Amino acid sequence: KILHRLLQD
Amino acid sequence: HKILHRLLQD
Amino acid sequence: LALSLTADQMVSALLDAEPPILYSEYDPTRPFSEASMMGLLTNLADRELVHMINWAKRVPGFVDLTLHDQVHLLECAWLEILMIGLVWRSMEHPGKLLFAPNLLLDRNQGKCVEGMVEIFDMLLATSSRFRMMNLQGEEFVCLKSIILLNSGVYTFEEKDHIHRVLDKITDTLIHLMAKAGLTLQQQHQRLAQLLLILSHIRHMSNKGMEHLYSMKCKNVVPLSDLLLEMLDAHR
Amino acid sequence: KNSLALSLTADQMVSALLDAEPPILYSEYDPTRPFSEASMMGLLTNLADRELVHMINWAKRVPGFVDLTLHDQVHLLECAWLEILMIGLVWRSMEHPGKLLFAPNLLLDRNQGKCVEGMVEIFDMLLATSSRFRMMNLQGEEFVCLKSIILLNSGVYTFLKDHIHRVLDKITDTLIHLMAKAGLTLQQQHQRLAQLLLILSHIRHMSNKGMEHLYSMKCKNVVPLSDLLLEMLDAHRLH
Ligand SMILES: C[C@]12CC[C@@H]3c4ccc(O)cc4CC[C@H]3[C@@H]1CCC2=O
Ligand SMILES: C[C@]12CC[C@@H]3c4ccc(O)cc4CC[C@H]3[C@@H]1CCC2=O
Repeated sequence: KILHRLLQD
Repeated sequence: HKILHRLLQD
Repeated sequence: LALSLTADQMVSALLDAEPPILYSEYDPTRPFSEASMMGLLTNLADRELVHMINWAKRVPGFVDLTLHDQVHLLECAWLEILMIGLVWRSMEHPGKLLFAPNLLLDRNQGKCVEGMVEIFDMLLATSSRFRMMNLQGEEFVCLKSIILLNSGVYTFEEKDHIHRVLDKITDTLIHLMAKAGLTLQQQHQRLAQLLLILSHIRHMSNKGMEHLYSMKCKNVVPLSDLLLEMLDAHR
Repeated sequence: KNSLALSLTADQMVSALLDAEPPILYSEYDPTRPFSEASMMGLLTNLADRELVHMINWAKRVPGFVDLTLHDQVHLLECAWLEILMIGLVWRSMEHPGKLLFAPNLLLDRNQGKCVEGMVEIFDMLLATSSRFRMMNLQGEEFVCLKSIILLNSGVYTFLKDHIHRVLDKITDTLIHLMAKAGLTLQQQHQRLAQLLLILSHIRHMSNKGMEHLYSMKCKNVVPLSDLLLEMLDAHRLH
């Protein structure tokens, strides 16, 4: 999940 | 002549 | 004369315009199939539909609008109105949808029809919300009227007249909340909380229309020509 | 077990929302060769993909959002992303009657919309929405509140919790405060709040139409879609 990654980067 | 329009007229 | 009614008699006229609760011609002796359950739903909707049209005639301000406008409003709102009606009266049957007094379908029975479980879940969620906030029938009849008047107004001036009567119902909503004992800020909060549920009802309606449209092409069940006029105005 | 969002004053809410605003981005739109269905979709989805990156940063700057668990945050964004893009667009297009300001270097009017069959009716609704904000004098302070409502609201009912409704109430409180400050009468305040909240229903509608159109473009191989966008669509499900 790219969104999940961007959400915690 | 939509049946809706005729139901609204009546 | 609609802009000059009092909150009280705005409420009064709406409670008195309410459609009857219809029954399903479901036979508790022969079990479900996708096609029988859907047939039962679209039959029920075709009938509620003709009542809705008369109810709309008795929403204040409606017959002030051109017949071409009245059609456009009913065409956009119709399923949304159907759905809030369903959610309202399913309100104190946790986990189920009272489609008709003799047709209350549990979340599981949503699976008989492919793709319906999803729309069911959103409907019961909303019903779980109304109950949570303990929605009142006087507020309900306002929401419903608001949907009728709001849903199609931006896709048309009498837009103003419509907004003018939409402000009246807003006024009515707050009157009902003040009289119920809410501080000012509890009033504006509750009002907002109710109006935000209309966006979700809009969402369910958008989803319900795509599913209705797929059941139609696949010819799994026959729709009355009234329901199809209604459908086909959406695409 | 708390949220520094629930004890923000009105002013502090407005301040923190205004500063969290994403930048306006430009289209890599090359005006030296014609518009085609593919190429317009290409420019739009490209712009949507990069706006997305900033939207996420912004959401983490909406008071009370980062207090949610990731899995909730994900669901909200997944659920609201297109509504947020849409309302941003409509805001930018306010004082440009008849046109959509996708980017300072990408003003498209309704007819350009026909370049992609199936699009013009969404342009039509987006423009209707722009006129309505315009003729009701929407303010930036109100805009950033509406935008934050769409975020927290659009996914809250498909969580099948009260902290999200607490923050939503505090935004309602902020909206009213702003109206009273602008000198609206008590009942003008509640009328205007309703008029703004009712427009969110129509933005939700546009989002659903926009989602179905984007899905169509995908299933007809008219344009590639960044894996990010592809995952946004997938959260939704179409036929
Ligand atoms: C229109 C519909 C059938 C009829 C349902 C119906 C029928 C009667 C009623 O009081 C409420 C509803 C709510 C949902 C409606 C379905 C969604 C998808 C579909 O095909
Ligand atoms: C998603 C979309 C392309 C990209 C558009 C877009 C792109 C950038 C932006 O700042 C706003 C919008 C609003 C609508 C979006 C379209 C609706 C249907 C479609 O295919």
